[PDB]
Amino acid sequence: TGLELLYLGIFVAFWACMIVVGICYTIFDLGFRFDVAWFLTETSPFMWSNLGIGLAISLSVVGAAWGIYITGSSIIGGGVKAPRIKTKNLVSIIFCEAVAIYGIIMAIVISNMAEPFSATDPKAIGHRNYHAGYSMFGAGLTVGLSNLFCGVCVGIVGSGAALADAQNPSLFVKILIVEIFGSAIGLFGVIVAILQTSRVKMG
Amino acid sequence: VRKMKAIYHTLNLCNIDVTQKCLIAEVWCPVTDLDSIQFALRRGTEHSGSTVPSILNRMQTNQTPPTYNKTNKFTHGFQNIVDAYGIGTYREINPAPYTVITFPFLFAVMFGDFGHGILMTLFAVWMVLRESRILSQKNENEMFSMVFSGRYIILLMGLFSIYTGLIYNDCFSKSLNIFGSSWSVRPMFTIGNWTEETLLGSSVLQLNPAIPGVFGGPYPFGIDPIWNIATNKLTFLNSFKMKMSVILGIIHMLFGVSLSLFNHIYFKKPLNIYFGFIPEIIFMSSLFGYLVILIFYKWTAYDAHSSRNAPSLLIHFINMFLFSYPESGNAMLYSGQKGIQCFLIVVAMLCVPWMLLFKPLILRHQYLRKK
Amino acid sequence: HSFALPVIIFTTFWGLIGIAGPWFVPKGPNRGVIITMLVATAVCCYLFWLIAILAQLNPLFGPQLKNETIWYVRFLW
Amino acid sequence: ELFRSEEMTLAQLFLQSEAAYCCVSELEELGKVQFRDLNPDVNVFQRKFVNEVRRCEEMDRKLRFVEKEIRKANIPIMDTGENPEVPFPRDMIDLEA
Amino acid sequence: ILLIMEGLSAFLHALRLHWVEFQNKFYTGTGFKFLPFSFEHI
Amino acid sequence: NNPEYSSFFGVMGASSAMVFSAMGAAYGTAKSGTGIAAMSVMRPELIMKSIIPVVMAGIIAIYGLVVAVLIANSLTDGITLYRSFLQLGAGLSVGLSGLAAGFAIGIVGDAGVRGTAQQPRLFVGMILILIFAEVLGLYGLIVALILSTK
Amino acid sequence: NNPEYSSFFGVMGASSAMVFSAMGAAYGTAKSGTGIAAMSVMRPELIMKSIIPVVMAGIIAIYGLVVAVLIANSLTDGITLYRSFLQLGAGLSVGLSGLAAGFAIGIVGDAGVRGTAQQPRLFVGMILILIFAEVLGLYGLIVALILSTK
Amino acid sequence: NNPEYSSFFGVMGASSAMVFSAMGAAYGTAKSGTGIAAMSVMRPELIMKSIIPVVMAGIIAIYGLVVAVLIANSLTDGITLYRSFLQLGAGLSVGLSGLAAGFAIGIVGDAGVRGTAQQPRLFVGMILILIFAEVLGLYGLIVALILSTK
Amino acid sequence: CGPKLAACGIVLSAWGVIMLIMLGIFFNVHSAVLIEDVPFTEKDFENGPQNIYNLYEQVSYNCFIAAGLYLLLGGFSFCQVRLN
Repeated sequence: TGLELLYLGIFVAFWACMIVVGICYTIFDLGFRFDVAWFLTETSPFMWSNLGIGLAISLSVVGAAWGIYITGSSIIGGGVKAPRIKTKNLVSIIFCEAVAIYGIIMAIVISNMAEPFSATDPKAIGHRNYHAGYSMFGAGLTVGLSNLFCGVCVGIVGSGAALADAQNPSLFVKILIVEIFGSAIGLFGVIVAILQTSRVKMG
Repeated sequence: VRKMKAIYHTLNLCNIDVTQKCLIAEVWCPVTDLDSIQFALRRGTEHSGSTVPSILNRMQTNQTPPTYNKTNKFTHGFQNIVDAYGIGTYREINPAPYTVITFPFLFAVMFGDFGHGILMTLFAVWMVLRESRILSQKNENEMFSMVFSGRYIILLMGLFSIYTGLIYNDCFSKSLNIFGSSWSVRPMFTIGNWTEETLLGSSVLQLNPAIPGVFGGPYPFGIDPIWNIATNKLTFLNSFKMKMSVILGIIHMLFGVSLSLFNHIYFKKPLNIYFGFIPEIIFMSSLFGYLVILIFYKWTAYDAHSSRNAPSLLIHFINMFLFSYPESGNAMLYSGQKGIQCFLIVVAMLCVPWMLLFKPLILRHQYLRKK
Repeated sequence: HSFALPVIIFTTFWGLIGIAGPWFVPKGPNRGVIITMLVATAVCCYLFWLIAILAQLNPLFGPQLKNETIWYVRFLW
Repeated sequence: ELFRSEEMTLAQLFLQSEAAYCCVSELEELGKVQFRDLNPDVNVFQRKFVNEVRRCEEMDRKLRFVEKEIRKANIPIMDTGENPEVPFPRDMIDLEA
Repeated sequence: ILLIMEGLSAFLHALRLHWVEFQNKFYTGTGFKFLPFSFEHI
Repeated sequence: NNPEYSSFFGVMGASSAMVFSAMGAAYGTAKSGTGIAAMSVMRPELIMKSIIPVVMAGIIAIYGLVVAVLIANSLTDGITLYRSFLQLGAGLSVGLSGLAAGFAIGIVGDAGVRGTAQQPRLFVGMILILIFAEVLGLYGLIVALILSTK
Repeated sequence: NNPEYSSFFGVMGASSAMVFSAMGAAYGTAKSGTGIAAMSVMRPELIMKSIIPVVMAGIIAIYGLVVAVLIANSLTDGITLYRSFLQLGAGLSVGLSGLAAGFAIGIVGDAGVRGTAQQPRLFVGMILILIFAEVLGLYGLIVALILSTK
Repeated sequence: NNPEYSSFFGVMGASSAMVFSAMGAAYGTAKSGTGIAAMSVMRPELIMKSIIPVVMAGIIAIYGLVVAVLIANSLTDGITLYRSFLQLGAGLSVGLSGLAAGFAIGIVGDAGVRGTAQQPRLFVGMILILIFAEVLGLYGLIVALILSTK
Repeated sequence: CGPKLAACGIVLSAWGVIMLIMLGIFFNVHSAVLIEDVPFTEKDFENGPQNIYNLYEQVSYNCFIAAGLYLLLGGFSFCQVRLN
């Protein structure tokens, strides 16, 4: 409980302070400041991009990692009374790593796109470079979070399948279909991230 | 079996003292039916080998008896809903005859769509018309049995809901174009004057100013049918329905303390008739009489030309209780109104100590004298 | 004149019900309830209508209409 | 008159013991009466009419049993007319039989 | 919505106004119900 | 003349007048219904009397509707900002007072129904107790009217 | 004339009208469906009646859709900022009021299904309580329609 | 001339006076309602004494209303920023002091009622304890008038 | 079907025919209260009132036809309430 409440306090306080500021700069007519335009323009497109690339990997890796130990823990625990589980049910781990694969694929593809502008004025940087930095962030975020959720789901359902096998071997083959429906979400994340990436150029 | 079970159950309420030959029992009855029970006792002896007629004496040192009221098809529900909040004290004023209209009236003010008034009327009518059938049908539809036991009261409130829906001039978002109007035809917005504003009104929304000569004047029906279609109608309707509810509530409260005085007179108690009604009615009347007068006064004293910079009713009420009229922002309604506001609240506040303390002090003096 | 006549009509209608009721009503326990029904009906129904008509007198603002309605109310009434 | 709560009285009855069964039946048919309880000690075996009530309870159970057996046979109960009580004598024993 | 639920709503709202806001001026609502002990309850 | 954002506080008033009132009425309903459902198991008859808290939850959403409509009908692009803050104050004052009312109606509308199931005599008490919850929404409405019409 | 940013609020209104209504209708469905499943094992015959809360949660999703569609069809490339705020308010005011009705239908639907299973007489009374939940969504729709069309 | 935002803090005053007082009155009523309802079953005669904490929670909402009215009746578009902060102060002062009084009244008006049925002599003690609760709302009112009138 | 549905069909038949024929009348008399209800278009602020009158006649027929369908629901329901 307590360690969550400390974080929750920071979270609520953060939004409460934004509401105070949002009212303040509105009512004092200072609302010409904090125009989202300068934030989304004076930020470097390379920042957005590299966060995107790193998200694409790391969130996929988190989804896959949860994926792995969630099923693995069950493989081991059922495996004590049913050693047969380990060889076949390991395909869930393979699909969790496939969510990581989807990460590294999309990340490497994104990583080819960025190049230096030799510019610092927003007009000399120009629309293509901003649009690329944002699109790359979007793609990397899309695949990353989609894979994050995909891998956790695959780990959960694959754990279930492993504990089904522990009671009857035939259940594994039948139940395994749900790991596809899990894995597909990560592929959909890839597909969208490709399309978000598909028009980009930098420099 | 039912009759025997009930008889022997009731017989277990009797008593036998150490010297006693008979049984002994006591009953409450209506004073009208003290004869009826004596005839039943005489018959009860005659329906047996016994000769002694089992007669009674009236008891004198009585506790407060169980409370009763007679009922019929039109009054059964009204008494049950009174009893549902609680059974009255003996000889107390009965709310139920006032409730027979008052509850239906407030319901109809609430439920005042003309078409819904008809549909509820129809439902209650189909229950009354089918009464001889329905009394023999399934008891298991308890929902239908409950509303059937309300059928006559539901009908009465249905009728009043028609009447309110008529004054509100609305069935299902529809109004009676059978009527004339205080609104005026488009040519009247174009008398050389206002025609320029009607050319703007030939591209965008416009408000009728209700100016004389253009306006169709005072109106003899309920609400003007045009307020069904007008975009500002809800503002007009709200100004009305608030002010209505206030006056109606005030009147029912003043009737409640009048019923209190009548109850105090029925018990014939000099303290209750004095220290109850007098301070309560004066407190309420001094606030509410002025408020209702102001509500009706504005509709007489103000009109279209005065509308721009017209005062607020609620402010002239608030600044009575608070005195706090800031010599500004609202026009005063009549000469000496500031003095009237001060006087009325002072007169009401001067009533409170009599209820708060002087009645208690007389009760304390009575307990000290009863020694 | 023309506003006061409707008031007199509705005032007289509810008042005359309260007046005539006791003459029309019979003896016995139903009497006082039936008469009280007429009396309270006249009071409440008169007052509710009286407020509505008095509130309809001297309108401080007139109806607001849309452009489309303003054109059509020229011919359809 | 219904503008106020109605007038009532308490009375004390020289209830003859052999009249009492019929007296109660006539007073229950009249219905316009409420008995005061003069027996605060009343309980299943402490009451004055233990056997008569316990007989009525068993007779109700036997009635419920036979009624259910006729209902189980899908036969309608006849359901017509109104009937008086049994008189004061123990003719309820023929109903038990 | 209207004929059923807002009807029952209005019914109960006005009933409540009766039970306290009106009745509390004058009606004590404390006592014992007179019960007609009768064969009517069969 | 008047600020562009001026209507924002007005419409957030109108929304708030509803939203918080609906949250109040929702909680009030939800709690009461849960109690009613639970009690009805041994009480097939009390149901129709037991719904009373639920209706008292409903009127809170209506008090919100009154103010929300009043504000909405008095919005315009040209609104004087001062009118918009009046309307915001109104919409919060009914909205959150209705929320508070809904909390009290909920807890009362659970416990009172349970107590009435255990002891029918509680009913009158529960009525009175529930009035002192629902009146919060009314006080919210009173000030919200004063503000919106000032 | 108008700010190019300004359609953002009306769009957040169109989104909100759906999203918060969906969160509501989802929660109401989810709670009720759990209840139906946990009831059915004992009383399968009740399913065809005890489904009603889910249908009412569906109504909330519709109230969202109505306003969301209405806002979206009312948007324009240079929208008046005042109209954009009206749409935001419509969007929240249905959207969150639908959330509140979704909470209410959820809690009442789950508890009221268990109650019905344990006492079938409850079902007729439960419907009243469920309408008193679902109407909060409708009051939110009333205001949202008013704001969008004002 | 005075800053046009200045009326914002004034309406935040009137709202806070009402809202927080309603939150206090709600929690005072809710806890008291649970208490009275849970208690009633063992000693039903105690309800008409045991309502009194609820009345006190009602009085807290009245103290909020008195301030919220007085603020609202005093506002104007031209309002000097000084007076607007006074009104915010008054609003928070009564409102949160009422919330405080409502927390006390709730906890006391629960536990004291549940004690009172076990031991009736507690009742006078519970009243005396509650005086020292309800007075917090009065101190909030006292400060709130002293602020908002000067 | 069942008798409950037939009883509802009787009520909606009567109420429907009443309101729908009254609408058919209010549309055929071209009543001004119906301006917000008629599905008018920009082309009805041209040529003259004959354009709106053609629409008022068509909508008057809609309500007359719907009333005819509610007479059929009536006749059906008066059979079903006896048959079920």
